[PDB]
Amino acid sequence: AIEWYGPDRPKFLGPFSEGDTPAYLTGEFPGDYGWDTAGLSADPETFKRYRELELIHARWAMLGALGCITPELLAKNGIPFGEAVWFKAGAQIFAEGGLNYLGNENLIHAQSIIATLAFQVVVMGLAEAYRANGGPLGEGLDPLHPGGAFDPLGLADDPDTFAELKVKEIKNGRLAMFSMFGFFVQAIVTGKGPIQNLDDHLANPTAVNAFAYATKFTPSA
Amino acid sequence: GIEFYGPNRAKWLGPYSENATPAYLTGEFPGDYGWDTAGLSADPETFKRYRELELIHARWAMLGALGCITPELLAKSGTQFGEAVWFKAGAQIFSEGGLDYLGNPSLVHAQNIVATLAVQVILMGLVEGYRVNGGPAGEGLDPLYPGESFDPLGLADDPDTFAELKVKEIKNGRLAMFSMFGFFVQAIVTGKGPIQNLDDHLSNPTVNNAFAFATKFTPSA
Amino acid sequence: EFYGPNRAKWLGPYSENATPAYLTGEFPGDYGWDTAGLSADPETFKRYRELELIHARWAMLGALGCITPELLAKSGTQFGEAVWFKAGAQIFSEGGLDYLGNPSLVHAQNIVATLAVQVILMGLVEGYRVNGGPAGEGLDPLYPGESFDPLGLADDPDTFAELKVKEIKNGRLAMFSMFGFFVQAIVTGKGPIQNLDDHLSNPTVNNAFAFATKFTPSA
Amino acid sequence: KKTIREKAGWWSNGGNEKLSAFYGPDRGLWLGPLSGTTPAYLTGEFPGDYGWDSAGLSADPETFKRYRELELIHARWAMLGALGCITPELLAKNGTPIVEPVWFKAGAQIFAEGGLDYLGNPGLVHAQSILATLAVQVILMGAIEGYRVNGGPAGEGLDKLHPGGQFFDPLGLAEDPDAFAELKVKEIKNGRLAMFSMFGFFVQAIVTGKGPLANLDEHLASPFTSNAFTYAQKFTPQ
Ligand code: CHL
Ligand code: CHL
Ligand code: CHL
Ligand code: CHL
Ligand code: CLA
Ligand SMILES: CC1=C[C@H](O)CC(C)(C)[C@H]1/C=C/C(C)=C/C=C/C(C)=C/C=C/C=C(C)/C=C/C=C(C)/C=C/C1=C(C)C[C@H](O)CC1(C)C
Ligand SMILES: CC1=C[C@H](O)CC(C)(C)[C@H]1/C=C/C(C)=C/C=C/C(C)=C/C=C/C=C(C)/C=C/C=C(C)/C=C/C1=C(C)C[C@H](O)CC1(C)C
Repeated sequence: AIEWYGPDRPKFLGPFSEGDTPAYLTGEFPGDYGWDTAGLSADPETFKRYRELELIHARWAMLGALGCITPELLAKNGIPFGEAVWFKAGAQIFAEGGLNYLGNENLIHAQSIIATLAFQVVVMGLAEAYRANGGPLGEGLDPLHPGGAFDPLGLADDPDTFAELKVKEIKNGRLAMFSMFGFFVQAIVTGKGPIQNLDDHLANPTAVNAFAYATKFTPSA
Repeated sequence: GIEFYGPNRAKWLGPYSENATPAYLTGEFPGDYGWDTAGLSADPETFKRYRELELIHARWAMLGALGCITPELLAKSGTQFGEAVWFKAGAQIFSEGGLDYLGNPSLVHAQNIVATLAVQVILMGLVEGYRVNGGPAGEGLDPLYPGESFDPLGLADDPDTFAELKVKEIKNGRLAMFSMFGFFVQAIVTGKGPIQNLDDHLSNPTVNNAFAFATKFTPSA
Repeated sequence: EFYGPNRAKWLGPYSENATPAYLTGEFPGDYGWDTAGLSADPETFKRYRELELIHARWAMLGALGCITPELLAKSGTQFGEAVWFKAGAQIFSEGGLDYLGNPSLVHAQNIVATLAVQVILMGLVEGYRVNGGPAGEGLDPLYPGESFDPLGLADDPDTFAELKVKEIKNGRLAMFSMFGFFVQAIVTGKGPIQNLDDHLSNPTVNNAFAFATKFTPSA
Repeated sequence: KKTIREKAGWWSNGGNEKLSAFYGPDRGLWLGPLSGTTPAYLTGEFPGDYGWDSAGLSADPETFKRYRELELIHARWAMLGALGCITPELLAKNGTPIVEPVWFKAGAQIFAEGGLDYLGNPGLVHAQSILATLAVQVILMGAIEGYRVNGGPAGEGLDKLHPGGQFFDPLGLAEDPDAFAELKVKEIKNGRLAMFSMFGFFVQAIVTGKGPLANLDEHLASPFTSNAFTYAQKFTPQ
């Protein structure tokens, strides 16, 4: 069981996964568990673009799953900055003094969403287009894992643990995408923060769960 | 008569469909009307996975349409249920007195939705891992039409009419899938049961059609 | 010692002819005690070895599961009912079966559902003992390995056989202790560490001979 | 391949796989699919072979045939017991005036005033003395149980467990070979069920002290309060 590659590997149905795992999923990629029940990635070009899209979704979801928990995690310590939930965090731009980073007034404290939006558009278009094509840190390399200045700490060498950390990255990333979809729907249905949902679940699990909010979206008409 | 296999068969545009059918839909599979105008199943393994998805969707939608029609018909005939309408039949577990199956308190009397969901997760994971791999009701079998434990009445024998029964299964399954989508959208925009909407459309069909609810989800508010 | 014809035996220095010829020192704890000849046939010997080791491990698990609520009653958590021959009555109480005296940890109410879940898990894990399963497949039915040894202490075969004889000796001592718990629960009526507290209070009166009279018929 | 009426088993002429599930290696076992290593001496040629010799007491074949004898004799005795334990209670709930219809107190009926009324009637048996009853029992049973092992007036050289001559198969159900081999495993399965139920009768009489049909009615009235666990506190050591 100590492998994430080869023909025999950990799979998404466990011991129920011999009749699954078709011929074009061979375990040659980080995170192959034989889950292609829909059959979306038969073509290896389609499979390559889906793997790239999945891994950049993994990176942005690992960024997001921590950036949504840290405002409520510093509201746990008692640092007050406007609002601690993530899905009502943008409106602090439109506050009486603007969105503050850590609440202390000598910090970022920007007020106009349109100017920082334009700055985000230009530098993120430049950075992501350098990610797709190439720029001043590597022109033609892997579209998945460039390295170079992306590994200043030297974890890209010794390629077996590079593959092992690739599987670790895609596993934590898939857990982060699952967590971020759960964050989205806990924001939609409950309307409170996810750490607040954790406090309400730890305070009373048996009556306050998702089935408590099961009758919310019932169409009355 | 009209056939459903071969080079000429029943097609999706009817008589205006001899140029319309794609090349890969040669008609060896049940329910091949040649409707792949978006080209989702041009690869044959994507087509195989989509056939499995369509047939399992078809069987679950047939069960779901029968279960959406059944307690409403029994309520309009004789039987006082807990909540016979299907999109409010879930919250009967929160009716403070149990979930009576046929309305009688001598029946299953369920009060805990977490245990009900948990035994459903256990039994459904077992049965679907049996469906994709094998188990006590057949090990090496067809993943979509196993037989010899799901045909105790022997209707898959004489395979020339087993092909006709495959086409009948996929056609009632596609009609039930369409009807389940109609059940969903009718539940969203009418708030009453499908049989209550049927009684409404049978009372006054000129204004109990869909266009009376056309201004309901208006973009102004 | 502990294996071969020159091993530790059940009579010791007086154990050169009473040991049977078919109890040759290859199996753990073969002290040569078959004074009724019940394991003369090799299939009887193998089945009785299986019964002995399974009874051994069930007895040591039962010994710790019986005495550890008594040691925690010494430690300070009260329990639903610390006494092991009155421990089944926690689920008959009003508050239910709290595990460590915590009402929000187990809080079991239905003894019939406890028995149902217990038999549904235990029949499966006892039938998996016979012919493999998710843990193993076709190993030694007495010493499986490879899924129940996450640390894997069965590497060196000499130390493996040493741990085997240590296990079966602790197991014979454990079935001895559980038989003692059984027959000193029924004659005293107090818990076993509580009987230890009686025997340490005064060692010459709090013996088994204080209660050696109570089972006379007397019409 | 096979049509619907053959799957239901309409035709009892073409049934040759009936003994395949109770004899031979492809038979049902004790833990079902969770019993892989069948004991190699329990090859399934005898009725009731579910591959169960976990304590290993029947490895030797002579001990195995003596245990088969003991099993069938205990099976038939427990079958007669479990029929003869409930039927006084069934006929008392009918309305026939049996004065102590529970089986664990029926032996004390012979110490009453009017002796042992059989069906509650003095026109019946009306046995007074326990001594002459046990004397004619030990004489009759000595004759019968001594005829059992080495033959007698109802068969001499017949089988020690299944004689089946003109006295022990008078109706002639076991004339066919396959029917006899099927009713053998039917007999031993009903006998193991009745042995288990007679052990249940013993333990139920010990820890409850009421009738088995009274126990059935007290479980039918309250299943969840009046189970075996409400009497689990009856042997607590004080
Ligand atoms: C791309 C990631 C991203 C996400 C997920 C959000 C999320 C949100 N922003 Mg937002 N923003 C994001 C980027 C940015 N925002 C802003 C500036 C603001 C402002 C000023 C405000 C918001 C507000 C909001 C919230 C609207 C409340 C609502 O309608 O709840 C319903 C929605 C949910 C509960 C989440 C459901 C998830 C969604 C349906 C699926 C996610 C997939 C997306 C469709 C794809 C993302 C878009 C792509 C193309 C980039 C919403 C949760 C408002 C707010 O917080 O006040 C209430 C607000 O005032 N944002 C900037 C400029 C710096 C961004 C640039 O990166
Ligand atoms: C997967 C199929 C499935 C469907 C279609 C439904 C349907 C529903 N359940 Mg239900 N359930 C389903 C599974 C289960 N439910 C329950 C137990 C409950 C309870 C306790 C309750 C519900 C309630 C509801 C209703 C939510 C009210 C609403 O938002 O209406 C608006 C939406 C619709 C009318 C249509 C929604 C369908 C969706 C948009 C499209 C279909 C996509 C699939 C659902 C996703 C696929 C699922 C996958 C993971 C298998 C909704 C009609 C609530 C209710 O009825 O109370 C009034 C409620 O209290 N369900 C269990 C555990 C036994 C399930 C396990 O399988
Ligand atoms: C050299 C002297 C020596 C002798 C004579 C024995 C003999 C014995 N060893 Mg031992 N050993 C000896 C040295 C050694 N042994 C061992 C290794 C072992 C092991 C591993 C084991 C033994 C065991 C035994 C016992 C087995 C016989 C038995 O069960 O008792 C039968 C006789 C009695 C039970 C009589 C009891 C005395 C008293 C009369 C009881 C009171 C009766 C009640 C009042 C009546 C009950 C009343 C009613 C209500 C029922 C017995 C005490 C076994 C054991 O512990 O079994 C219990 C065992 O497992 N020996 C070693 C290491 C090499 C030794 C070193 O020299
Ligand atoms: C695959 C699942 C499966 C399981 C789990 C079992 C289980 C069993 N079958 Mg089997 N079977 C199974 C499949 C099949 N069986 C059979 C046909 C048969 C037959 C004919 C027989 C069995 C018997 C048995 C038992 C043999 C072992 C035993 O005696 O345990 C004994 C130990 C326990 C049951 C555990 C102890 C009970 C309790 C949980 C613990 C104690 C509780 C108390 C509270 C303790 C307190 C007491 C104190 C006072 C001391 C065992 C219970 C035999 C039997 O019925 O024996 C009783 C038997 O004659 N099976 C068929 C048809 C081919 C099967 C098909 O799949
Ligand atoms: C949008 C994100 C995304 C994308 C593009 C992919 C893409 C891929 N995954 Mg990954 N995966 C994801 C999210 C994603 N996955 C998440 C969140 C999990 C954890 C649950 C996994 C777990 C996972 C495993 C275990 C494996 C893959 C594999 C694969 C490959 C083949 C499967 C396929 O065709 O998927 C195509 C997927 C998409 C086109 C995304 C469609 C998104 C739709 C809208 C989701 C709809 C479902 C539902 C509405 C939302 C979730 C419901 C519920 C689960 C909460 C492919 C590269 C397999 C592989 O080959 O390894 C590399 C494999 O073994 N993935
Ligand atoms: C062909 C083609 C071609 C081209 O190329 C492209 C395109 C266009 C894309 C395509 C198309 C497609 C389509 C049409 C789709 C659709 C689908 C559906 C509708 C499904 C359903 C599906 C559906 C389904 C399954 C359903 C199911 C159901 C169920 C189970 C139910 C259940 C229930 C009931 C009983 C009642 C209760 O009280 C509750 C509940 C729980 C609710
Ligand atoms: C198989 C195996 C295997 C493994 O390996 C091992 C082991 C475990 C060891 C084994 C097991 C075994 C067992 C289970 C046994 C059991 C038995 C029984 C229970 C019997 C009964 C048994 C039972 C019996 C006989 C019973 C009988 C009965 C009789 C006579 C009669 C009675 C009566 C009646 C009518 C009533 C009246 O009023 C009186 C009287 C007189 C009282």
